[PDB]
Amino acid sequence: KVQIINKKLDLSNVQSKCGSKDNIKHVPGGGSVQIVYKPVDLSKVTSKCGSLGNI
Amino acid sequence: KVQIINKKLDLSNVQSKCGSKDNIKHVPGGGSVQIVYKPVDLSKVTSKCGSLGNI
Amino acid sequence: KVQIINKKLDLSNVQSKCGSKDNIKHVPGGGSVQIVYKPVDLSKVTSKCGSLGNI
Amino acid sequence: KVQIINKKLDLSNVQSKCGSKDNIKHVPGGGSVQIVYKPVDLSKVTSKCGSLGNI
Amino acid sequence: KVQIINKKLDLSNVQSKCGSKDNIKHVPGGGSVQIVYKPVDLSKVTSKCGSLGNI
Amino acid sequence: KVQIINKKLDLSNVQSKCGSKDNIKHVPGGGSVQIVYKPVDLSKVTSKCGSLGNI
Repeated sequence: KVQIINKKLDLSNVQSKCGSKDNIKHVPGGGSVQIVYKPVDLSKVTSKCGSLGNI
Repeated sequence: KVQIINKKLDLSNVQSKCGSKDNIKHVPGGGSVQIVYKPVDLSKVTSKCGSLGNI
Repeated sequence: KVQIINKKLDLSNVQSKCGSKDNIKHVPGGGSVQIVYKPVDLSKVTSKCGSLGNI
Repeated sequence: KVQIINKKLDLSNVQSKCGSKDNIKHVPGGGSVQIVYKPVDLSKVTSKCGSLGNI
Repeated sequence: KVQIINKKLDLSNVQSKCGSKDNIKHVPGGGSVQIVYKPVDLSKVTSKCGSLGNI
Repeated sequence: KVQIINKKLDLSNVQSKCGSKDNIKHVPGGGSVQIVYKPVDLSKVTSKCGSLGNI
């Protein structure tokens, strides 16, 4: 009842200086094929909570 | 009842200076194929909480 | 009831200076094929909680 | 009497499908720095001379 | 009397499918630094001369 | 009377599928530093002269 066919795919990602700093859930997918069936996301993220960078 | 077929795939990732620092759940997938069936994400992330970088 | 077929795959990853520092759950998969069936993620990450970098 | 100084250069060339076919004197120099002092070019090129592609 | 100084250079070339076929004097120099002093070119090229591809 | 100084060079070339077929004087130099002093080129190339590919 679920049929997924990929035939004759030519995929490329080309990057020079694409650095990643201080991220949560960074998912770079340039030039990709992605097939997602019935996903559920109930995630909780709390990044920068409290007293930060004060003087 | 779930049928996934990949036939004749030409996939490439080319990177020079794509560094990763201080990340949580960093998942670079450039030029990839990804097939995800009924995923459930109930994750908890708390990165930078309390007292940080204060003077 | 699950059938997964990969035929004639030409997969490449080329990287020069793609370094990794201080990451949690860093999963590089450039130019890859990944097939994931009914994944459940219940993870907890707490990285930098408390008193850090204060003066 | 000739002084050439290059200081703090950040040069990049990034290309995906830039193929080269049937050329004479093809000199791609994207993102380059090039300094040429008193050049002389007396070259001769004859590419496609005579009887070609006739029916 | 000729002084050439290169200091602090960050040079990159990143390419995926940049193929070369049937070329004469193909000189790809992407992201390069090139310093050429008093060059003389007296080259002769004759590529495809005579009777070619006729029916 | 000629002084050439290279200091702190970070040079990179990254290539996946950059193939070479049937070329004459193919000189790839991506991300390179090249310093050429008083070059003289007297080359002769004759590649495909005569009777070729006729029917």
